[PDB]
Amino acid sequence: SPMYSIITPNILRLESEETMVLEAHDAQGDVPVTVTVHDFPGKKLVLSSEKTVLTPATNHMGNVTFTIPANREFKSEKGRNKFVTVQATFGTQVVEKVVLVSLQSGYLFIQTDKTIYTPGSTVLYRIFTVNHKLLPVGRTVMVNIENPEGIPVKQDSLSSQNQLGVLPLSWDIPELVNMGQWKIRAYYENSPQQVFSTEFEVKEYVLPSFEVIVEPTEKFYYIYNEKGLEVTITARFLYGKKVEGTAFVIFGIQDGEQRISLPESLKRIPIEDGSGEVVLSRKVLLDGVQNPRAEDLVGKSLYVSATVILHSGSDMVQAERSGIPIVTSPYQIHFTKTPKYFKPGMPFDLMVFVTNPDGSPAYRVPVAVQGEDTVQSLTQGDGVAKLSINTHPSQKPLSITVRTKKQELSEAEQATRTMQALPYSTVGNSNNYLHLSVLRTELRPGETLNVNFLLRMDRAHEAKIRYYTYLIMNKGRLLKAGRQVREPGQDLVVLPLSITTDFIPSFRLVAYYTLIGASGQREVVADSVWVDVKDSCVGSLVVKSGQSEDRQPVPGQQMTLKIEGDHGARVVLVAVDKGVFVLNKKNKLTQSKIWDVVEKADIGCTPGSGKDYAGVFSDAGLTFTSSSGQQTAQRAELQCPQPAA
Amino acid sequence: FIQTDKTIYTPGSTVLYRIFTVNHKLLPVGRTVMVNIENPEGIPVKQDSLSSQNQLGVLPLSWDIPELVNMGQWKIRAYYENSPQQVFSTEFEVKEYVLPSFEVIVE
Amino acid sequence: NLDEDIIAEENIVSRSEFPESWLWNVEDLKEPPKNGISTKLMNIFLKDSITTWEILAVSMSDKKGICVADPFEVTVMQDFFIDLRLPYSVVRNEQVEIRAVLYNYRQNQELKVRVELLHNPAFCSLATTKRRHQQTVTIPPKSSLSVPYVIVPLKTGLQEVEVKAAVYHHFISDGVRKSLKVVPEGIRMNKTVAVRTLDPERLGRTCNKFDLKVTIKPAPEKNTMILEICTRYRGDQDATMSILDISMMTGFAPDTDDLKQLANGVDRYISKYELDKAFSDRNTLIIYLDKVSHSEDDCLAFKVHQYFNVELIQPGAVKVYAYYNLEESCTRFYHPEKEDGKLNKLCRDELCRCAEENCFIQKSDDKVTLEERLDKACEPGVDYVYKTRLVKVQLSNDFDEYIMAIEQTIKSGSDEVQVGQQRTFISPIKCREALKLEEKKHYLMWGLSSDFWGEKPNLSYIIGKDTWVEHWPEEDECQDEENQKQCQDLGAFTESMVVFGCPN
Amino acid sequence: ITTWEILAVSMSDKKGICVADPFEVTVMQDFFIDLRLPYSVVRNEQVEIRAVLYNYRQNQELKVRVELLHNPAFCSLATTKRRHQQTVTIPPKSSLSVPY
Amino acid sequence: EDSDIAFLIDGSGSIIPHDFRRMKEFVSTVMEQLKKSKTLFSLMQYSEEFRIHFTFKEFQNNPNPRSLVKPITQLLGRTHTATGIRKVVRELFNITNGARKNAFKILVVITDGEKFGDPLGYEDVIPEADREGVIRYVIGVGDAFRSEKSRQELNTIASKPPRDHVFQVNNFEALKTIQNQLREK
Ligand SMILES: *[C@@H]1O[C@H](CO)[C@@H](O[C@@H]2O[C@H](CO)[C@@H](O[C@H]3O[C@H](CO)[C@@H](O)[C@H](O)[C@@H]3O)[C@H](O)[C@H]2NC(C)=O)[C@H](O)[C@H]1NC(C)=O
Ligand SMILES: *[C@@H]1O[C@H](CO)[C@@H](O)[C@H](O)[C@H]1NC(C)=O
Ligand SMILES: [K+]
Ligand SMILES: [K+]
Ligand SMILES: [Mg+2]
Repeated sequence: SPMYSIITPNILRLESEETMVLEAHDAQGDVPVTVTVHDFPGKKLVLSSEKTVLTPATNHMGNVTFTIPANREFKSEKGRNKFVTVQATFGTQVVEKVVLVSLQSGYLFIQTDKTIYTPGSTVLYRIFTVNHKLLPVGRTVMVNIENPEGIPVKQDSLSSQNQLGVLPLSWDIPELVNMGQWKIRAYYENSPQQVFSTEFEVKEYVLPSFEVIVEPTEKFYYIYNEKGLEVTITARFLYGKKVEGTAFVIFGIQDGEQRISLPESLKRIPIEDGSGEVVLSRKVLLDGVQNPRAEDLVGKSLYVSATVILHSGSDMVQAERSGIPIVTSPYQIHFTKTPKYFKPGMPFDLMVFVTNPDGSPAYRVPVAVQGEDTVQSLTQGDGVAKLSINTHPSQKPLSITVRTKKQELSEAEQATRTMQALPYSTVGNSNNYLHLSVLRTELRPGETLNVNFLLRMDRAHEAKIRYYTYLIMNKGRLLKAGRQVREPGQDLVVLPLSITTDFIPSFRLVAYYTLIGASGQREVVADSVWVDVKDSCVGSLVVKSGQSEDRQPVPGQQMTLKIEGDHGARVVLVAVDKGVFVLNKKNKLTQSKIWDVVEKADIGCTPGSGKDYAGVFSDAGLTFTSSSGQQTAQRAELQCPQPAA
Repeated sequence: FIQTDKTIYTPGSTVLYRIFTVNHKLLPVGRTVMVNIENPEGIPVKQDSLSSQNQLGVLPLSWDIPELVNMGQWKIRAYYENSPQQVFSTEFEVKEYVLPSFEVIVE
Repeated sequence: NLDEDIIAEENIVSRSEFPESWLWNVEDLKEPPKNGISTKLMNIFLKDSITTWEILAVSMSDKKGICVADPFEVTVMQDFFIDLRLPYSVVRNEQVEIRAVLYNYRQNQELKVRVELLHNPAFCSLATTKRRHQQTVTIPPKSSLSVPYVIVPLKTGLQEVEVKAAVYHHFISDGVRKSLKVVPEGIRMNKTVAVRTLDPERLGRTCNKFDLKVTIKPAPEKNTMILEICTRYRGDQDATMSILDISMMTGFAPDTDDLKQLANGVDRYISKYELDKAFSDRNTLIIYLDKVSHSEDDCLAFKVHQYFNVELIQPGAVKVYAYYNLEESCTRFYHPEKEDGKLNKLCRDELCRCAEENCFIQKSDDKVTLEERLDKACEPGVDYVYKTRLVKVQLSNDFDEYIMAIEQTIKSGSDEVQVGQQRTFISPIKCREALKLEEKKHYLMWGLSSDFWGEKPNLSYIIGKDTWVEHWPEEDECQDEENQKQCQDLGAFTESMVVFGCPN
Repeated sequence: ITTWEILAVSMSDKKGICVADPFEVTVMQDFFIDLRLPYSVVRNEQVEIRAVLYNYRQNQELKVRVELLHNPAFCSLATTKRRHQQTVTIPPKSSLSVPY
Repeated sequence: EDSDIAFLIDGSGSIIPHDFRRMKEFVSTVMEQLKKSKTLFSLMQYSEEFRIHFTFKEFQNNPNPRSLVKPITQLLGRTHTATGIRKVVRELFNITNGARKNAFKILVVITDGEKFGDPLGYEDVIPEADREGVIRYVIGVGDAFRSEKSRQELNTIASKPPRDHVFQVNNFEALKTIQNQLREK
C-alpha cells in the first residue's frame, strides 16, 4: 500500500515561483508524477508544470518549480477569495487539493528624502519595487499624494521595468496648502488592495539653531515613587556644542488621544552647562488636586513640553515627551512570541516578552514561572528569556503565569501574565509523538543549526521510521526540503542544518515521518518550530569617509565619499541636515521597517505547534496532501488572528 | 529664451520648460538668473536662481501644476540677477479641457 | 458561441499612450559633417495617439549660436480606429454619458464590428465581470459611427475607460484606454429628518438654465415605443438656438417617416444625411432648434423601433444646451420601467455599488442533484447557508425587501448570528417578479461573506448573481407524491451537510 | 553650520536590498554668522532680526566689524553712500548677536 | 552596442515535425549567418508547458549553435503563446541569465499563429515588451498564413509595422532586414 505525499503553501501567490515537494515513501520503481493547476472549478489547467519522476536512487524525492500565471481574475468592491485546484497524479492515483491564492505580487517601499516639508517645497520620493524575495521586479505602480482629508492631489502611473526597482519621483508643494499629515500611497498594478503608505508633515517652519532633548531617567512613573518625576534635560547646538538658555516645563496627562494639561505644574528652570536636571516634586503635583483616582490612574500616560529659549535671544525651541505611564509595575508581560500548543511530557520553551511600559525591552531582569520552585531565569537585553519548562505527561491543559523576580522592586510590582497550553491530540490518543528541539539564539547566516528529531513510541514501531522529511517555510514560501536518514534504535537524530542568507530574518521549520499504525491506518506525525535569524541585509552596504584625512568639515569644504558594497548594485543617495529630525523623524526609511511589514506578510499564525498535527501545517501556513487520505484542512481566511486585523 | 512644451495645460500637469541664456552677441553662456512664475493674478508663486555653465546655455526645468489652482493666463518672468529691470516673458494658459479631434477655420 | 470568427477581447492591445506633449529631448551632434552638416538619425517609437505630431527644435551651438527650425510633421493613422470623447469634470456617484466614435477610412469596404464597453469595478456599467456588453454594428466605408454609453463613476480621481472593438472576416482591432478626473459632491443633506439614525456605532473617540421633462411611452398598434420630451427656458427673454443630443436605447431607431414629418415642422431642422441615414446602425440623432421658449411647455414625440432583440437595454440619453454654451447643459436618461432612466445601484452615506448583474444563480437547469447542490455549497465562497421563513416584505421603487426569519444557523461564516433572529435581504426591483416569492414560506438560502450590506450590527443582505435561494414548504406541503423528488433531495442535502459538516 | 545625515539605499539584482546605517557630517567653522530669518514676512511690516556671531575661537576675544549691504528693497540705515556697521568684541566660545 | 537575440519556438501539436525541423534548422542558420560581433542568443520552446533550451550565460560559454539546438524536442502540448512571452521578458532578459542593460533586445517568435488555452491575454504582455523595449520579429509557419485570424494574430504579436517583421520561415531573406539594421547601429 504505497503512500504518495505532496506539499505546497497554504496560499499561492500569482506571478511568483512557488515550489512543490514530491515524495513516495517505500514504493518500488521509478514513479512518475504530473501536477496540474486548474481553475476552481473546472479543467482550465492554469498550470501543469514539468514532468518529474521520483526514483529510489533519489529516495523518491523531486520538487516542482512553477509560477502561477494570471488571467485577470479577482473581484473589486466586496472582496471574495480566489482559489485553484491543484491536481497530482502518481501514475494512476490522483491526489487533489484546493488551495487559496493571493494576488499580491511583491512589495513596494516608499522613500522620501526627509520627513517634513514646508509650503513651496519639492517632495522627492523614490519607490522600491521588489518581488516576494526582495529582488528587483518591473510593474506599473500608481502614486497618489493624499492630504490629511484623504483626497489625491497628485496622481501618476509609471512602470518600473528596467528602472532597477527605483522610481525617482517628485511633487511640488503649493504655497496655499492644508497643513498636517500628508500621505504617499503606491501599489502594484496587479494588486491594489495591498496599499503601501508613508506620511509626511506639512507646516510653516524655519529650521532652528539648537536641539533640545527632554528625557526622564526611567521610562514610567511608579505610583508611589518618592523621588517624583526626574528628567535629564540635554540642550545642544547641532555641531556638538552646549547651549546657554532658559527652560519652561509644563506637565500633562494623555488618555488614548484625550490629553489633560496640568497648568499649576509649569516650572522655570536654569540651564547648567548645556544640561540640567528637573523634578516634578511630589510637593508640586499634589497642590490643587484634580480627578485623582489613585487606583484608576494606571493605564493612562503623561506628556511634558519644554519651551527652551537661548541666552542670546534668537531661537526658541519647544520640546516634548508624551506618553509617561503612572505604573505600579515597572514592566508588562506579553506572550506574543509564545506557542499555544505543546507536546506532553516534553520541554516547553517560552519566549515571553518582558516589555517596558512604552514598549522597550528590559535588561538584566530575573524572571520565573510561579510554581516550579526549582529555578528562576534572567532576561536578556531584549527583555526575553527562554523559559523552558518541563511538562508533566498528562492531558490536562497546561496553564502558565509568568512573573518577574527583579530585585530592588516591590513584590506587588512584579509583572505577570497568564496563558494556557493545549496538548497535541494523538490519533486515537495513541501518544506517539515527535519533538523538535533546537537552540534559540540569534542565528546569523553562516552559523550551523543542529536540528534534533525526538521520537516517542513503542519499540514495536521505532524500527520502521528510517528517515525524517524536513521543510523550511520562509517569507511565505517553501525554501528547502529533504530527508535525514534514520537507523532503527536512535530515538533522537540531529541534522546539522547550515544556515544561509535566505533564512533572514526568521523562518518556521516543519518536518514529519510516516508509518502504518493503529487500526491498519497510515499515520503521519509532524511538528513545527519558528526560528528567528539575525536581522540584517542579504548583502551589505557601508558608508565611511574616503579620505583618511580626518578633520572636521567646513562650510564649502570638499569631501571624498567612500561607498563599499556589493558589486553591480545601484546606490541612491541623499544628505539631510540632522537638525531636520528634531522637528520630525517618523516614516524615515529603515531596514527595520522593511522586515516589520515582511513578517506581517507571513501566513503562519502560531509561533510553534498546533492543536493537532493538522494544525501544525495550517498554523505554519502549509498544505500536505497524501495518497492515503491525510491532508490539511482548508484555509479560507487571509488573516490569522482570533481578533481579525 | 523660454520654451514650454505646451501652450495650454490641465490642473495636475507637468510643465516642462527650458531657458536659453545668451549675451547680446547671441552666444550661450553660464550665468546667474532669476525665474518667477506668475499666476493669472501676476503673483510669483515660484522662484529659483541657477547658473548654466557647462549646461550649454540650456536650463531644462520642470514644474508640477497644483490640482487646485487658478485657471487663466499664466506667465513666466525671468531675469539675470544683475539686471532686474531687464525681464523676459512667456505666457501659458491653464484651463480644464480635452484635446479635440478636428479643427475649425473661419476665413 | 454563435460565430467563431473575431479577435478575442483578451487579445486586443488597446491604444494606451496619449500624452498631450512629449519628447523633451536633448541630443548632441557628434556626427562627422559632410557639407558642413553633421546629420543625426534618432530611431524612436510612435505613441498610441492618432494625430499629426508636430516637432519643434532649437540648435544651441556655442560657435554659431541658437537656431530655431522648420517644424516637422509626422502624419500618423490607421485605416480603421476609434477615438473616445469624454468630459473632464465628472462627479462621482452620478450617472453620466460618454460617446465613442469609430472612424472607417477604408474607401470601399463596409465593416461589421463587435465592440465591448470593458468592465470596471470603479464604474456602474451594464458590464458585469462575467456578463459582457458586446454591441454589433456595421460601418459604411469612409464613415464613422457614434456609440453612447451611460455609466456611473463609482469612485474618485483618475479613472481610465477602455473599449475594444473587433471586426469580422477582416484583420485589425483597436482599443481606447483614456483617463479623466472624477470628483465628489458632499451634500448628503436631502430632506433629512432631525434624527434618522443615519449615524454609525463605532465612529468617534443641475439644469439651471433648462426645464426638461422626458418620458418614453408605449405604442397602440418588432416593438415600437414613443419618445416624449417637454422643454422650456428660465429667463426674462426667450433664448437662442438650442441643441439636442439624443441617443438610442441599445438597438433602437426612430421612425424614418415621422422623423421626416417632424423636420418640416416649424422652428426645427435636421439636415438630410442625418435624416436619410440608414436603418442599419442609425443610433445617435442630433436635432437643432431655432429658439426655445421661456413661457410654456413645447414638447415633441416620435416613434422608436427595435432592430435587434436583447433582453437588457441601455437607457437612452437626451442632452440639451444653448448653441453657445455646452457646459451649462442638462442631461436626462430614459427607460420605460426605470424612472428617470437610471441604472440600479446600492447606496449608503457616500458609497454605492452597482446592482445590475443576474438576479440569482441561474435556475431550471436539467441538473438539480445533491452532487451539484453540495458542490456549490462546499465551495469556500459560501460564507453563510441559512433556512428562514419569509416574514415581512418592504416593496418599493428602488428595491424590494424580504424580511427573513433565521431559526437555525446551518453554517455561519464571518457572521455572528443568534438563534431566532430577523435579518434583511434585498432584491432589486428589476428582479422581483422573476423570483416568484411569497411570504410565510420557508426558504433555505446561501451566499458569501462579500454579499453583506452594511457594518455590524446595522447590516443587510444582498441577493446577487451567485446567490442561491430556494423556498422550503411545510411538513404538510411535502407529503404529496408529486413533491417527493424536491423534498427528497432537501432531506439528504441537510443530513449529509449536517452529519459530515463541511468536508473542510 | 550643522550636521548632515547621509543615507545610502542600494539594490543589487541578487544581494536583495540594503539601507545602510546613516553617515553624519558636521559643518562647523571657527567664526561664522547664524542668521535668524523668518520663513516669510508680510510686506512693509517692520521687525528686527538677529545675526549671531559665534566666537568659537579658543582663547582670544575677537574685535569684529559687523555690517550689512544695500538692498534697495529694504529700508535700513545702509546705503552705497553710508553703511550700517557696529564694531564689537567677542570673548572666546561665545555667541554675540547683532540687531538689524 | 549589445546585440541580445532571443528565440521562441512553438512546440504545440499543430507544429508538424517538418515545420519543427525547419524551425530548429532555420534558427541555427539565423544564428550562424548572424555570425557577427556582440550578438547573444537564448532559446525557449513554448507550448502548454515551457522549457528554456539555453540561456545567454549558457550561450556565452557555448558559442556553437548546432550544439545548442540539436537536443531540442517537440512538446506536443497546448499553445500558451501569451504566457510564453512573459517567460521571455521576465526571465530571458534578466541580468541573472546574462542580459546586459542598454542592449539591442530582439525576440524571435516562431509559431503558426494559433494560441490556445493560454490564461494570459496580449494586452498585458505585448505592451510589456514595448515598455521593456524588445523589437519583436515573428516567423509564421506551415499554414500560419492560410487562415485570416492566424496571420493577424501574427501582426498582433509582431511589433509595428508588421510588414517589416512578419516573415515565413522558408523565406531565406528574413535575416537581411535585421542583419542590416545593425551594420550602422
Ligand atoms: C528543488 O530542486 C532544486 C534543484 O533541483 C534545488 O535547488 C538547489 O537548492 C540547494 C539548496 O540547498 C542548493 O544546494 C547547495 O548549493 C551549493 C552547491 O555548492 C552549496 O554551497 C550550498 O550550501 C547548498 O547546500 C543548490 O545549489 C540548488 N541547485 C539548483 C540547481 O537549484 C532546490 O533546493 C529544491 N527545493 C526544494 C524545496 O525541493
Ligand atoms: C434627492 O432626493 C431624490 C428623491 O426625493 C433622489 O432622487 C435624489 O437621488 C436625491 N439626491 C441626493 C443627492 O441624495
Ligand atoms: K544652524
Ligand atoms: K487627439
Ligand atoms: Mg498547437
